[PDB]
Amino acid sequence: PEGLEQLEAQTNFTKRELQVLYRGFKNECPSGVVNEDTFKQIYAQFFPHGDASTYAHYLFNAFDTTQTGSVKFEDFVTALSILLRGTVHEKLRWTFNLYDINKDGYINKEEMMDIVKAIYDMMGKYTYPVLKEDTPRQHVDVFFQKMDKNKTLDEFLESCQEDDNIMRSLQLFQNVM
Amino acid sequence: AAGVAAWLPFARAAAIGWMPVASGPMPAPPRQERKRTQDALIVLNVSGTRFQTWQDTLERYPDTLLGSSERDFFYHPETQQYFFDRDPDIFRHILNFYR
Amino acid sequence: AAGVAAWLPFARAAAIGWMPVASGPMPAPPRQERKRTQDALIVLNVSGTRFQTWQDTLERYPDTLLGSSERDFFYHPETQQYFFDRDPDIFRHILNFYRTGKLHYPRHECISAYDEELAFFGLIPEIIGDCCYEEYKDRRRENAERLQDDADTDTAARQRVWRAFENPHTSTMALVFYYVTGFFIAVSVIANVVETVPCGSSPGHIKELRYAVAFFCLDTACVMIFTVEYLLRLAAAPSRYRFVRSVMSIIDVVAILPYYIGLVMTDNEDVSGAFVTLRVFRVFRIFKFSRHSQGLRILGYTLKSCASELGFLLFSLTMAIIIFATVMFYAEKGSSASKFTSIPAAFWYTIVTMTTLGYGDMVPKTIAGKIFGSICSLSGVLVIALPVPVIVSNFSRIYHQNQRADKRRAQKKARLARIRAAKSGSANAYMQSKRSSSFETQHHHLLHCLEKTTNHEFVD
Amino acid sequence: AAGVAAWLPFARAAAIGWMPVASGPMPAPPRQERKRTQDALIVLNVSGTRFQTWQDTLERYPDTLLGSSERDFFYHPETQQYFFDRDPDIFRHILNFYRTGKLHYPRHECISAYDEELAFFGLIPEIIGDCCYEEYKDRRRENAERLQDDADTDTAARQRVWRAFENPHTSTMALVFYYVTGFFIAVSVIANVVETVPCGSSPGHIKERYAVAFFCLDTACVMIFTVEYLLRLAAAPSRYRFVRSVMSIIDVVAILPYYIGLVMTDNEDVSGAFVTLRVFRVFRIFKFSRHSQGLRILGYTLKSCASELGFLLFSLTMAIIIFATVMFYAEKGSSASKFTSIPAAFWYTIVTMTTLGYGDMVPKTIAGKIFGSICSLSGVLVIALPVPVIVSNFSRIYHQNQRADKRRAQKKARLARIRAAKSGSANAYMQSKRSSSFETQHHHLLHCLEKTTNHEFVD
Repeated sequence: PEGLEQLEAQTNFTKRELQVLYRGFKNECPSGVVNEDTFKQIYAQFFPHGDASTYAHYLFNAFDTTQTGSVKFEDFVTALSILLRGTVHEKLRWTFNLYDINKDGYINKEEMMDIVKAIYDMMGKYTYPVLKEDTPRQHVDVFFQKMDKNKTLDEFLESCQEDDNIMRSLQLFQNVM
Repeated sequence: AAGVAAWLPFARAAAIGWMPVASGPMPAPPRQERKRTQDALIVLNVSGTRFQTWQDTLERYPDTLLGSSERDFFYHPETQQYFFDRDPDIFRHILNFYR
Repeated sequence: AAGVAAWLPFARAAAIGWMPVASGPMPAPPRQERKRTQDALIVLNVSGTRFQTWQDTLERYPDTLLGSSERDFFYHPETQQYFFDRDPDIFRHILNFYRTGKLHYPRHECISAYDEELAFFGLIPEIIGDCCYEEYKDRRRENAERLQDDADTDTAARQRVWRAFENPHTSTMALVFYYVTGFFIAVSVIANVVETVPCGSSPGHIKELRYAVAFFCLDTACVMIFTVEYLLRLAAAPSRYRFVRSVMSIIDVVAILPYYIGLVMTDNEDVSGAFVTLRVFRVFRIFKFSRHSQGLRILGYTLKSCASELGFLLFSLTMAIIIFATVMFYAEKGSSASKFTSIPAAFWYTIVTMTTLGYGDMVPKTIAGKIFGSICSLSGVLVIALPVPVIVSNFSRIYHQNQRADKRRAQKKARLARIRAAKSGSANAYMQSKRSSSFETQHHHLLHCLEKTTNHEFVD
Repeated sequence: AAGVAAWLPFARAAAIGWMPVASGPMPAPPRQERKRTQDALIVLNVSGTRFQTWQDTLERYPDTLLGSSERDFFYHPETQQYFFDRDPDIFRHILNFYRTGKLHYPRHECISAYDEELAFFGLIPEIIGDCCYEEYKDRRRENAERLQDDADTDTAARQRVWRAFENPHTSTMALVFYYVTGFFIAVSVIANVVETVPCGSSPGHIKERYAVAFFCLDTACVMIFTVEYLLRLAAAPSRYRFVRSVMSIIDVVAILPYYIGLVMTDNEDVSGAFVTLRVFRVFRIFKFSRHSQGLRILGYTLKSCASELGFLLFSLTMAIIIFATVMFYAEKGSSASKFTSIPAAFWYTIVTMTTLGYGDMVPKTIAGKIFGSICSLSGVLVIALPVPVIVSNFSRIYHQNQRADKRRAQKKARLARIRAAKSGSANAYMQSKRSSSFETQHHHLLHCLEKTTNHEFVD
């Protein structure tokens, strides 16, 4: 994080935009190392609807490698660059890491329900279609539909391009900014 | 909050968290502009010296006078700056608050 | 370190001292870009105010944020000068630090803002060169306890029920719960008082022939109320044994136990001079107004706070009583009245004159006796007046502390209501945007994407 | 003055006043220059913005640094200005002083910074106007006592235990001796008081108790005390100044009565001295001085407010004299006439000074009661006059005690920080040996020292 060595290399952002990103990063966390609760507040503030504590928690646990307890600027900017202006094939590795909570690269139908309920708690209590108590597990099964029936990272990676919705969703923010 | 606009693109990356679950028409970003950052250090000279600030830094609270085009009432066209005729030290605290 | 990096050439002269004593291969200087300080002064802008300064001063302490190369994000090359958006006059102190090597704190600026601007520039809080450190630390402690008061975080099946009981005012419930208990304690203490008056309950007007011994039943009923309320409090306490050690809990137990132990004594083997002690202990029920009066808690907490000086008071008055009792006793041992029979006797005479009490029960008769008694009175009034002002100052301090704590709790509830109103306003603004200055458009698009990924919408 | 140079040509006109009186060679003006004014608004940029001033305005006090060509040491040639690297707001006050010839000290600034800025610019602290000079002097004295406390004392053989002895919270033996000698003082005074009680040393039962064993308890205790006093005679850094110290005076005063009574009963039976012996036996109470943390505070407080207590003494004596004379003169005609003399009225005036009140001696005439009431009120106000000063000094000294403790803790933390920085520099040098621009030449000089001493540096 010297300001020039982190050019488009290893952080797909120009130095002029890197200056703005670092300035916005430091203005809210001047210490240079973002804590978990700071991330929770800075993520849930843009939504005046239901809480975002758990989803931001998993986001930080993915961000926080080696269990430092707080993320510095280099890993933050690297992950942000990969997530925003990354490679179509390469991006979904960190997506699987987001959906991989049990450390080892395996899914036993339980690392994804909690993520879905955390996401769906965002809608508050004035939602146009009422979130029935079975709707979270219903959409969990809906996501299971595309997941491998036989007993994963490889199947998800090789089936993501089968569904054009995901691929056309990457270009929503891949090109913008 | 409206004052953390510099972290708004990061929330874009948050879509990748729920993107595989996402499925819909995705009406796409609404005609975004200035892909590369063009943040102008706009100058505000208040009865003497000047104070420079980023446009988003002054516009993160549009509900106040310095937001929107209201500030342009005090804009000085022949000098390309904002010559406010207020006290130049309380404005310092206002700038610190805006930041 | 490099704090005097402008004195390197002089150190080279120091090397000149030790060539004739040298024995080595002389690996020569390790070379450099330029053998001078031609690095020109750098102009750096802080919120439209430019603070020109020499670069070598900045790399004099690279360990901070301003040193090394982590400052280049804020550099603005297209006009070739560092730009910052911090507070200019605050940063002026850091500039003076870099120029000198020691930092100062102005005593007219918010300590909190000083704190985040301190942490922002990557510098240790205690780099103050002990000239402003004392008031810096005093202000830091003051605002630290201020925010600690801000963080009292009081909350609101039985877990909430016993808290509502603990709540002084729940309209219907708590007012009854506390007023009725206050009435019980008041009637109990007044009954314990009135059992002494002759016409009330005693053979003070029955010798000729009202003295109805039934206030004992009232005492039994009220101690029953006390013990059932104590059981309710125990049910309220999350930690039974730990909250037994509470001050109010010990007051309750020492107020209810005399009744039980006396009734156990009734059928026990009797010992002379033991019932009077329990009848004395009966009056401790007056201490139960701690839950009623906040001032009693204030006074107790003050005494627990200012305790060492009270110990010095008692110790000093012990020296005073001993010295003056001795001098009185030996001053007027042999006289007509011989009132000072012993040093314990002289204790009463001296103690009735340190406090300037004054009886005339027993007075000095020798000239030295009168003189030294007057000296005793003056010394005692000085001693007793010595710690009173610190006691009253501590009491007033704690009183105003709790007063402003309540005020700021009300204020923080008000600002939380304002924050909730702002949240509702943001929700309504998004609703209006959905039905029909670029940050808000991107935010609306992002929340539309959140709706899309959950195939759900929002309705008023 | 040298700061009113702009009025110098006017004084030239003053010559016309005495010009007809003038008669001489008139060596003429000495090669004057610049007939028309060419006053340059010279710019002085101090770590940022700039301040412009006239050349004569900066040169009207050449005795200072900004006078003469000394300022040109900070002159910046490539920019055509004076880029000083000092604080840019104290320089504002310096400029105002240069313009006025009088310097004002703003209240809200650190004195250390202000004084070092004064020294950097070659000024003197004695030119402050009296409006600001008193405040600057208050700030000087407070920071001066602060820095005095910063370096008062530091903890630094047979004499070594002396430091342990006079700081008993250092070693176990010193602390145990301290506590046990305090216990001995306490047990000796308790022995005295329980000697005075009739059950112990009175003929309570002539038929049969009166223990003379107490006659031993003091002596042993006394001898015990002697040794520590003798200890302070042994490990005495000062042979005579220690005795001059008030502590030693109290110790010897407490020690003497037993020995002087021994000598007296060895030679005489002087009447009225044995009771004096018993009276002076009690000053182990004062010997408690070391154990009582606050007794030293009390003594220093009393010493500090000496003038106030002296004035109290004088005023109370005057009031006692006046009131006693008045009441004796206006009450001598009473039947009982317990006011038999001015000393007889002294006791009444002194018991009515302190709101004490005994009722044994009261006036019986109309004037007597009213004069006694006025006497009581005047005594109340007089005695209450100095107590605020006394308690203010006491609380003050208590505050310097606690703040000195905190400051000592701070100095320990700072020395720990300094040694941590030294260790950091050492390990940085060691890792450089294993493997900024300044550190290159720093380690170059370090390696030159290594060569000149042929002694390699290890971890």
